[PDB]
Amino acid sequence: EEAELELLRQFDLAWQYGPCTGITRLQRWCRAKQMGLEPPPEVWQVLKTHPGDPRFQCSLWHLYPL
Amino acid sequence: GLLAFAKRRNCCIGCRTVLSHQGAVCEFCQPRESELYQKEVSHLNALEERFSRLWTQCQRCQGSLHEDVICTSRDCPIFYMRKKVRKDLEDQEQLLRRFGPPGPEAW
Amino acid sequence: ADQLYLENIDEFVTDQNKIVTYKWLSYTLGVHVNQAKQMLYDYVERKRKENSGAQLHVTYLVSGSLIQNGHSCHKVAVVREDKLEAVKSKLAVTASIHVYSIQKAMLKDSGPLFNTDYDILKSNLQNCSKFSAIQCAAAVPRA
Amino acid sequence: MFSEQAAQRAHTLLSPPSANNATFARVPVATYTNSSQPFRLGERSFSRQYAHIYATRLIQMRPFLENRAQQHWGSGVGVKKLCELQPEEKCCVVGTLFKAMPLQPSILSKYIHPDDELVLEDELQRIKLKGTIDVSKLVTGTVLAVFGSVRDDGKFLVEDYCFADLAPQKPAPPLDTDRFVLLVSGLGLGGGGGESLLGTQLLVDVVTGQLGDEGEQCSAAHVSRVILAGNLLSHSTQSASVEAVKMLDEILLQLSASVPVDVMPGEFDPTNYTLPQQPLHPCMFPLATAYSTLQLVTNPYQATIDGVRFLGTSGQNVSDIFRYSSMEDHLEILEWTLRVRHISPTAPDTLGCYPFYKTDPFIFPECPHVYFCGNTPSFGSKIIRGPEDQTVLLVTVPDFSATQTACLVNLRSLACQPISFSGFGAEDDDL
Ligand code: SF4
Ligand SMILES: [Zn+2]
Repeated sequence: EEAELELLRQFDLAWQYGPCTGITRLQRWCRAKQMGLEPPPEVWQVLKTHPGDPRFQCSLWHLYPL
Repeated sequence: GLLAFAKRRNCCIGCRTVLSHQGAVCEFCQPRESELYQKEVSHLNALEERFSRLWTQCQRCQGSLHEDVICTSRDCPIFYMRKKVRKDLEDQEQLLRRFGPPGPEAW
Repeated sequence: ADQLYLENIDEFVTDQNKIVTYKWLSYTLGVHVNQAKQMLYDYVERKRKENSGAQLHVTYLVSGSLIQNGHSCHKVAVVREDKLEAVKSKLAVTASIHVYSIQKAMLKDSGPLFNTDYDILKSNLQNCSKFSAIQCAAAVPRA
Repeated sequence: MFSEQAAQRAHTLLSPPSANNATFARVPVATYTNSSQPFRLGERSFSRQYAHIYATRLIQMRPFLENRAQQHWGSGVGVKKLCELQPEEKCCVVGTLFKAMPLQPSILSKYIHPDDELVLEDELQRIKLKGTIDVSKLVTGTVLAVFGSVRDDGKFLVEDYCFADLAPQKPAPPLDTDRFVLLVSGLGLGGGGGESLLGTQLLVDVVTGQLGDEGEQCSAAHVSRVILAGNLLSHSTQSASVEAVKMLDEILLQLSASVPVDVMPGEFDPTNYTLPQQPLHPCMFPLATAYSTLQLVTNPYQATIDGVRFLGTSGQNVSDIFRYSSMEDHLEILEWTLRVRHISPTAPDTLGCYPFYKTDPFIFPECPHVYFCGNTPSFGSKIIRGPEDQTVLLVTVPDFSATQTACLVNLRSLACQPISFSGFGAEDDDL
């Protein structure tokens, strides 16, 4: 923790995985894996050792009335 | 306080009588149901047409068609008029699921 | 036999002053459709050979192929009593001729010939494939 | 085809009554498979934005255009991203169009104007385009490859450009005895004349087996299916619609007695507005839901009818392209839609759709044998060829309320013949 919260914030702004501020984080991870762009096997291995926490399993701007 | 402990049943679409069970029509107004389905699908149809004209206008005012919109401009009518149609559509879509589905989906 | 439907048609047409299509004369007398067309042709041939000056008007149906500009279309028309042979000579191939209706006093357009068939359908709604030449098998009331 | 066989016998009906009259049987429909499952939407969550659709469109359409620009301009390839371009160097770019037209209405008849620009756009930035390219034939939303160089004013000079093209197509088995399929569109129940009423009556009377001699009754018994394609209730003004569903229920009852029927929603029909239109609810048809020969589908319809695979719409993509382009011929617009590998490229920018996010479903994944359209103002049909062994029959279905014309498609020779109905009107040739 506090290092796992920057890896996800770095996965969320890389443009080669998609334009993602409307959906979940694991849905975008599996969308890129289907098309197989290059999802890395570390943004998966922190979404498995946690429960349904809203500060891991949510996009950066999931507040913010946009 | 007490206002939160509501729901779990909805009132008749025809004559507004609260009752047990989830079916949309009332037993006295059960006959007239094709007309009551006809009514309100022309409302869902007009909310669908308003969602799409607004959420693609932000893409042309922003410049790009491939990246997210971030513009909370308080002097634009576009902002917060694009926020309420999501909820109107959220509500009007769920009122028509009182009626069954028009077919299967797992075939 | 013959006098039965001959007198029935002679009271339907000339006394009650009605308009008799083949489908009305097959829902009245409970007859097959082709046999009803044959009945109407029998009546018109008898009463047009007897007298030649009756108060009787006919309308027929002509169907068949055509070529307008290269392409082969299929034209189907409900025609009056004056214009039959010209419509028959415009066509290329001929495929169907029978009788459609008879009248007492002449109409102006094809208005009431839909009203009659519609109204006799309106009360007779549990049977339409009853006197039909095609009898499918998978269409029986199930759901 | 049909009217050739309809004269192949003897004529009995200008005769006095007989002992027997012949009857027949409807031909079996021993194979059918609906494969329109990507258009049936079970969950239907809104609250996304329209940027997930363009991104997956580009990501899926990119290798087709790379693989065609290789064999169309030589394997000495120069394909490059829009940011890595050097001034005045020959390269190939793969991107998405955006047409910048004024006179297109904003929130607060054709719409093409003599000045309007094209812009090639990728995920990161844009660039303007001039040179040898058509300014008014192309529409916003087409993905294409292009050849040229970055000039000094920041613009781009285009020499030639290529589209995605036709998809692969497996061959169909041949048939033994010819079966026919009838296509109708746009009855317009609610307004539109009285000659349309007798035309609709004569059409259902021919197909059900009530009209004509043993030739017509032998030939209409071979018609295996009936497809009704959109715009069933033409409406004069919304703000009438309740009394029209009763008559549509009666007509679908009189057709569900003999044939199998497939019914599709249209521009005015009681469904949603976005483009994968969902099927009609059965609670508006009391009478016709007794039989299991009536079926209700939606907008984009695929099927496999006796080996031959069909795909069609009710004519909402073709008229949308007709609004914001310069092409007039509807058969040409249908073939162009086939050429860019997308059923409706102008969506969403001027034709609304659902906000998908996993995969864009309007990209052709295979090639259909038949491909029809909806409510077009006149009949037309054609056969086109692919680069490989790919042949496609293209039909435009007319509109019944004006022309009173339907189409017969043979399933063994694969040809289409028009059928027209016309009762006599107020006609007197002595004036
Ligand atoms: S909310 Fe209004 S100002 Fe902001 S991008 Fe949309 S249209 Fe433009
Ligand atoms: Zn009630």
